[PDB]
Amino acid sequence: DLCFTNVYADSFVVRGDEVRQIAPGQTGRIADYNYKLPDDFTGCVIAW
Amino acid sequence: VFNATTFASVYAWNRKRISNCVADYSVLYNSTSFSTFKCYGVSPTKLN
Ligand SMILES: *[C@@H]1O[C@H](CO)[C@@H](O)[C@H](O)[C@H]1NC(C)=O
Repeated sequence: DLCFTNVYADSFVVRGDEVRQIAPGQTGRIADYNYKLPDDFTGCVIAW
Repeated sequence: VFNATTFASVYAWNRKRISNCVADYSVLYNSTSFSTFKCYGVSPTKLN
């Protein structure tokens, strides 16, 4: 029941263990050197 | 610690002691992959 503004979709492939690192405020090789998320992040994370 | 050949049983845990070191953990990135890592009392981005 909402209308969204400035919608972007980012996509990649990781291993199963490192899925938990795609979240605000994390550390690890993926969060450090590959992909980082803001502290004030509004959005959603999907993985399968 | 991590690479030790034999680990203890849960009823008799090791309880090792550490001191006089620098705690640089990125040296683990290449060798090991953790499925669980959670911290209490501190944020994982301040650990360095
Ligand atoms: C990372 O780990 C793999 C696993 O054996 C190893 O072959 C590779 O040499 C390591 N990376 C470096 C830079 O040594």
